[PDB]
Amino acid sequence: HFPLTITNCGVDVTFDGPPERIILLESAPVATMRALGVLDSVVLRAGAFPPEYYDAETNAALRAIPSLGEELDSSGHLQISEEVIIAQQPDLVLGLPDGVTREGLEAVGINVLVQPTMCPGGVGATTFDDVYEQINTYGRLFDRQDRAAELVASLRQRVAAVEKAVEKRRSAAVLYPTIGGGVGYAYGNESMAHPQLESAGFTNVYADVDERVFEVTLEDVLEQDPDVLVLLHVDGDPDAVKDAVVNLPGADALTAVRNDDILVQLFNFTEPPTPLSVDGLERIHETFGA
Ligand SMILES: N[C@@H](CCC(=O)O)C(=O)O
Ligand SMILES: [Mn+2]
Repeated sequence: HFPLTITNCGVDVTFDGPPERIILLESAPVATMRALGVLDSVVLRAGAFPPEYYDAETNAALRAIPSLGEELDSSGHLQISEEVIIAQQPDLVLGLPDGVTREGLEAVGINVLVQPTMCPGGVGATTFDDVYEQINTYGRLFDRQDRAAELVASLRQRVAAVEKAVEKRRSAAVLYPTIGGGVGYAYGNESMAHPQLESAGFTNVYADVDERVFEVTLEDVLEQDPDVLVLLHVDGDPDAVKDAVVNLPGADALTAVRNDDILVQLFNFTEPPTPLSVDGLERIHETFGA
């Protein structure tokens, strides 16, 4: 049903038909778009698109989608200007990098969508329903509702299988380390990390933090001393990601470090809510067992 309105971070974003000139400023949408078969709607991309996320054909498609840049900062944030984006005359931009504003894009007729749990301000505790609701939204946006419904059903079944196995409690945290040294950031109950950990049978040590992601010191993580750690990174060498934690002075005081109960995985296997979050759930479950 078009015209379609999507409410996004409080804003009504209206589409008279499916978008045809999309710029991807984040990798999250690709997990759903490749299943719906709508990658031809993407004209440009920016940032990292790890091939580990995708099937071979999708990776070949991405190599043929030109890039507006790949420079990330130490927190994995894309560096790109609003003027560069506007110059391409897109009809839809997915993601808002630092310093790129919804208002600036909307002012010249460009629609903007952000992943709902990355809206500024409170978004409430995240669940696997946030994966499914976003897939159903993409189903409407691209007029692929039947395909979206089949994707949701397949994912729900896989999540149910992990939760059943678990039904037949260790603590955990998910972090985003700083390369060169530092535990960096942790994920609270607005992150996809939170329901991922809980569905895998863990207690999230930051379950009571009503934030998505927040800075932590080693001392902070030590006070929680989670049995297990998951370390995320947008790209680059996972050895350096683990070293950013385990080679810190005093880090051997961590149970997870002593027992080597540490999983390093690429960002979208946890955050934000996408089909890849279900892959991540399975990975955590198979790695640390139940
Ligand atoms: N790119 C990571 C780093 C944390 C941050 O945004 O500061 C995230 O979005 O979760
Ligand atoms: Mn970030």
